[PDB]
Amino acid sequence: TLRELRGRIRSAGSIKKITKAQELIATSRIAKAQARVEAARPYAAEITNMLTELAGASALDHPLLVERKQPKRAGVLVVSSDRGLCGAYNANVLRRAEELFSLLRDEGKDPVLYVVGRKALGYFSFRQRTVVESWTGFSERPTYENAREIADTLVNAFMAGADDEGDDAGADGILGVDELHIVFTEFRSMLSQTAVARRAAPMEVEYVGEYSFEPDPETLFDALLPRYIATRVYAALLEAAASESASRRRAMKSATDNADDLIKALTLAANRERQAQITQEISEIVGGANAL
Amino acid sequence: LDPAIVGDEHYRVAQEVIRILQRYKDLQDIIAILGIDELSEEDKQLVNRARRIERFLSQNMMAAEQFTGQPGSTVPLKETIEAFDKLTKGEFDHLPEQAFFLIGGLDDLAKKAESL
Amino acid sequence: YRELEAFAAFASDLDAASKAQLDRGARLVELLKQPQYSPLAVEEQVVAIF
Repeated sequence: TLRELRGRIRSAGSIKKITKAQELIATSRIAKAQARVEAARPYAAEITNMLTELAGASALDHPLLVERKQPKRAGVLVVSSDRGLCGAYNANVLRRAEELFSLLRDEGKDPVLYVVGRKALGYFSFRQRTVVESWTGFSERPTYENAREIADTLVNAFMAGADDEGDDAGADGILGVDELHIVFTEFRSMLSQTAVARRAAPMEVEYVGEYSFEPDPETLFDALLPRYIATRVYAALLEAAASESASRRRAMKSATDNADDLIKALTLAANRERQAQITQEISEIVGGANAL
Repeated sequence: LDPAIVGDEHYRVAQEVIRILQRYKDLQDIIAILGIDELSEEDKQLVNRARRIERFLSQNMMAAEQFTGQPGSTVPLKETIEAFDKLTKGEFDHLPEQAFFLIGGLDDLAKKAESL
Repeated sequence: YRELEAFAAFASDLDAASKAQLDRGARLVELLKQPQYSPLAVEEQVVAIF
């Protein structure tokens, strides 16, 4: 036929053009994300220097510093994006999360999870897995408020597991976690992006070898640590978004590249079909003519 | 083929198999260019099921004795329908694909799958 | 200019020379339009293209 071929040709051509256009959208947003990501370095450097200086001359004792003597459970948080067409980004996130769950299953601990993003939320909704709380609608553009509230929630959840012996919640009154994990993606290069999963719930101290405090040193210490946790959490988000966009661009590029060949092949087929119809009609009209 | 002459289970299984194959054929156009990344899991499951079943339709008849040098096999219809119902249920999805090439029955299916 | 609109239809950030060339191309295309029943002499056309 002819109408189907013309429709498919026009369809595929416009698909190719607008795949290139959306690739340009991704390329344009890459610059803005890259410019925005590197603006929080001085604050983190100053806060880390402050914590080093304070912990140098302070006592080393805190619930977030001390470890639970028993392996009850371990929490985890999974991040994702808020739009599709990202390629295997979400697949990579799911594989890393599943492999971390497999590694943790060796100890038999029943873990708990938190999610950010609609895609991972839906995927875990389809599967038989419990969810505590979900956050969505700011992966495109985050702020400090969401990171602060997430850090507050995680800190309170960790603190609520002081005396959870067996199934008893103890004086806490609610079952509390004993370990936390974070899974995200890192921007190694314009083409190098891999998932990184790390553990940062209990602090650890390493002595590398070799001021005055107006308020209480412990007061400064335990006021300080939550700020450091919040800064780490906030720093993760922009990195995740930048890696998401970087992986997003290549999908549209390859889509255009693959879309060209369908146009080529269908044009060839239409040419052959029209040539055949013309030759057969001329043959039949001549055959009708000469026989009489 | 009609339910008045054939058992209801046969009719239902045949209709479901046809529907699955038709759906895969319909999505074959879109999957040809993009692939599986954009496609949702709700269709990835049926894609995997369709691939497994269409690979399971292969068989090794005796007629190839002079080409591949392997004896053929025969299967009663009850075993065929029960095996196809099991496969449509999705119990076998964890098994690898290349285990379904040129196999006679479900017992040989399991033996080949466990052999790899 | 056409090859660059085919690319930058959705562009927000561009090279400065690219933006200038795109603007010049758009201006020239909008200038090239001419209504019907309107013959022109050579001198005004030369002035317009200059």
